[PDB]
Amino acid sequence: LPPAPRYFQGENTAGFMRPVRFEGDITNLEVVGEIPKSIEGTFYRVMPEPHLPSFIPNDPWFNGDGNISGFYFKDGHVDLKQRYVRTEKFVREAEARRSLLGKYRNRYTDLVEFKIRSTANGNIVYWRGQLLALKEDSPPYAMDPETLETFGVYDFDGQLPSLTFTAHPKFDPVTREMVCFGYEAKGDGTRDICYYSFGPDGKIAETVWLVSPVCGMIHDFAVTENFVIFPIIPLVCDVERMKQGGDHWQWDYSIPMYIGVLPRRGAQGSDVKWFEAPHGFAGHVANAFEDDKGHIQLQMAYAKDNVFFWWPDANGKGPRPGEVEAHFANFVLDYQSDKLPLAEPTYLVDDDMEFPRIDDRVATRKHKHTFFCIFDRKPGVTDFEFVMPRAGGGAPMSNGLAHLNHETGDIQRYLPGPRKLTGECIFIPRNSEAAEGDGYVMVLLANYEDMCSELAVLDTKDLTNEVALIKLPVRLRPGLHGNWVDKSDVDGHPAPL
Amino acid sequence: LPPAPRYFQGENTAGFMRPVRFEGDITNLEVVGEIPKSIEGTFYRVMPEPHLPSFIPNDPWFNGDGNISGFYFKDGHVDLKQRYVRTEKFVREAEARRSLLGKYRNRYTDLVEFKIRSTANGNIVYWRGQLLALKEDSPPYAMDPETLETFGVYDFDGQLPSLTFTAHPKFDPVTREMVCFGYEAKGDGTRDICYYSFGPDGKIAETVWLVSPVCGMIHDFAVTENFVIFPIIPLVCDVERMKQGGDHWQWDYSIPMYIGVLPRRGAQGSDVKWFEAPHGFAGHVANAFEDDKGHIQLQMAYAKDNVFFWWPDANGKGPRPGEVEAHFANFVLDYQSDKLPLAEPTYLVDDDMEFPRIDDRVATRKHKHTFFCIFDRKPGVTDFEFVMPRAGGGAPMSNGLAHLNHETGDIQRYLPGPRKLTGECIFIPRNSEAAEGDGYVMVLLANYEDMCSELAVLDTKDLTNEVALIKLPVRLRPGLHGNWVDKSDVDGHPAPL
Ligand SMILES: [Cl-]
Ligand SMILES: [Cl-]
Ligand SMILES: [Cl-]
Ligand SMILES: [Cl-]
Ligand SMILES: [Cl-]
Ligand SMILES: [Cl-]
Ligand SMILES: [Fe+2]
Ligand SMILES: [Fe+2]
Repeated sequence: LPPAPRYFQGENTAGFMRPVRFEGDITNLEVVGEIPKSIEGTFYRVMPEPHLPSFIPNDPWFNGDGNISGFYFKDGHVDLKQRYVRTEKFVREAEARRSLLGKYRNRYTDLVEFKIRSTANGNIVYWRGQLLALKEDSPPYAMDPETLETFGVYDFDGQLPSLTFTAHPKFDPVTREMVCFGYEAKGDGTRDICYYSFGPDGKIAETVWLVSPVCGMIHDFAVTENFVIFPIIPLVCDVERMKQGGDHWQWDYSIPMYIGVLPRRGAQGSDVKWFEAPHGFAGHVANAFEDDKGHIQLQMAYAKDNVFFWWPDANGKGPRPGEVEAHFANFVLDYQSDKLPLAEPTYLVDDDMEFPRIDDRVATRKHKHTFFCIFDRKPGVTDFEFVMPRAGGGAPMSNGLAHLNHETGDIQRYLPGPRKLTGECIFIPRNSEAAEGDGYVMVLLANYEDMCSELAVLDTKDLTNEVALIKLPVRLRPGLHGNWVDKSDVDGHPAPL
Repeated sequence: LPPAPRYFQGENTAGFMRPVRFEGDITNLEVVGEIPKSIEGTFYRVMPEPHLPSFIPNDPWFNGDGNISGFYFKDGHVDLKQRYVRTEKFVREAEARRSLLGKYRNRYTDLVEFKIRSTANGNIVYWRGQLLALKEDSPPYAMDPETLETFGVYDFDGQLPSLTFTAHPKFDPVTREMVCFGYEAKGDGTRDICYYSFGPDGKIAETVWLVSPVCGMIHDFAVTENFVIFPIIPLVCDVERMKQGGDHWQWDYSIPMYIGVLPRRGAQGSDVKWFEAPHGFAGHVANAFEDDKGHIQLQMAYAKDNVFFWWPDANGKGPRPGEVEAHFANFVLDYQSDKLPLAEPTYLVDDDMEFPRIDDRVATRKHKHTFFCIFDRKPGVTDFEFVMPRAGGGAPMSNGLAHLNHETGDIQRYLPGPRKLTGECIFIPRNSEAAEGDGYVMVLLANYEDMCSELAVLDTKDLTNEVALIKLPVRLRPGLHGNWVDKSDVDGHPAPL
């Protein structure tokens, strides 16, 4: 077989990106300042973290084994529990004590035949007493919220109609439904999208099969009262390329950013309208809602070139690292309209941004608060001379959070410091009676001075000030998505406003 | 109550001495070089590591909660398992989420009444299918060698005659006995020493009660074929001082270094002879044996002043940090002699040394190989300018290992590098047929450049060369004693030569 390296090599596993690969507990974490005693619940986050050195050189960040962190908060005390998802990949590679799964989303490069290729490293969400560890090429993996034990691959009591489950399901605060989909829903290179939803009782509600114009990456989607929206990243899959050992994804400069709109209830596949936004990269969705006119307001990160530059076009054409900026875009869509081309979006701020969060109590409805990561290149904000040599590569950089008030237009910016970078933030309602976007923000910091991770707790009253700084004595590798599960929420999700 | 700090403060918990307090697993550790495939067994080590910040300012290193590391070796692969001993202290402080036990060995400063005050941080040894986590003020805590689960306080099936069990029991390679003792054997300030042994079947053999001339610290002891030897450190205990909030230990410049010799079998308390070595500090025993003349050769680290300077005499008189050197001393004792004063010892090498190990296959018999820690102050060996600001305080420093051949007088010195310090080494016989001191040496390194720990594997054929360097992505806080449990040894201890 291809030889298995016995230590990590390359930029993707250097400095702060070096895997730690620890599982277990650190209770009673060190705290500078004071954690508000009223905060009770768990911050779950997932990071890609290769358990074994890959036989694939410069294996992308997105292909690392999912490791779940839980920060358990009560009476101003916090404990860390950390455990890898027991994917088929993790278990078989652990047994063999060497890497067996090959290139990102290319089964033809695997050293053994996998049934499930999930790294379960995309997202970690709460649904009906379980954690779901999500990866958009696979079904979810169900886990115990208390122990982080893996129960196994989850098929919703045999109801799961799709081979694939999105990393970005939406939770309706009114209906208590989990609104889902999968792309490549019938296997590698298929244009089949399965749109499906589950009621709070766990019974499947919607199941609509539709066809994508191209086999494009649909990473995120949006849900309104009456519509579901599928923005397609112009990364396109050719299974014949994959069979020769090629990349799953290849940029296509010749296609628009397709935005499919489907009626949310009682629709057929043919009811989908594929609107055509100006060519660009579909980033993460903040939220979507229908205004008084009944028009969809789609608010999402949007770039004008390939953010995933490591997957260029057929002739290897694409941007360089740190060249492409994503901006907080508003797209207006009308399902009634027969005009497929969409106008350029309006931009809500000028910041290079990503990883937008709202108060999920107004998810699928009009929101007036967004929290998002920013990358400010303004001199001095990040000491690049100090950070970059310690940073490694393969992961996006954010050197602050921003809070946008959509009513007033006021922006607050949290800057952790010149030698610190942030992950995706979570929002915690102050209590069940709290106004929209009123409460606490938590965000994991990479401290490049200490080569340690920190968990910052902010009050939305003043986002510039750390109320508490939780000091971890180890590195948590830069990760992807995380979620708050409040103790006062019986189904793990907050009550509607 | 005295307020509980929510983060660690002071030199004893700064830099590399900052508690990590992690429990769990890191499997398939990164390896530079090659671990010999024939090595099969576990390296167990214990470190003091406070689980919660103390309410006692500048709490000594020796008062930290015992955390057990296990390095499990097979076919050139190694896994780390890490778990705290579930002492009464650990469990009750974990329940309270704050420190409750007060000053080192002073129950009158405790915020609650403890039955057992053990931190189980002294040593971790194998006996009859269990680990024993040792602390000289308490009985052992029994643990699972595989899972590091704590079974609880161990009383040897109700046979334990003493309130105290030494951190330095001796394993006779011929008789397969565990030879033990406890000082302060009837509680705080008592001059009672209980000498006791267990046969390989777990039945108690010897139990002799004797009286110490003073209530002095007997940290280590020595066992020969026919004698047991108790060197007393001139640190003396006054319970009346303790009741006023004073130190358990206070140096006494007016007494010799007492060395008690007792017949190993069938003795009474009154059979002990208290010989009087020149005033000095009794360091760790390498080994003792009877020569052809029947005289005891006692080989141990020996200093001329108080190594534990933080416990000075009644008027606060004592040395400064890094001032006192310990030297590899040979004391000659004759149980038959009526002359109590002993001559100054002969010195086997000139090195400032401690933590001596032998091939334990010749324990209690003539040995011709010793491995020990050294601290070379020769300029350039340690980059003090770089290390000291990152080092913290409270723990002894060693910047190399030495192998002494007692026959030839040849010394090999392992220097890990200018920005690395060592812990206590272990010796592993190459195989069951290997000559004395022939095989492998392992030692945990503190790497002050990476602020990470490393486990170095050396061949005794050439101690200057690292055969393998196991790269931990976390710090293991400087610790005390560790032991090898070879897979080929059913009772966990090597066969006699
Ligand atoms: Cl890798
Ligand atoms: Cl599991
Ligand atoms: Cl992160
Ligand atoms: Cl402390
Ligand atoms: Cl336990
Ligand atoms: Cl150590
Ligand atoms: Fe995502
Ligand atoms: Fe010791």
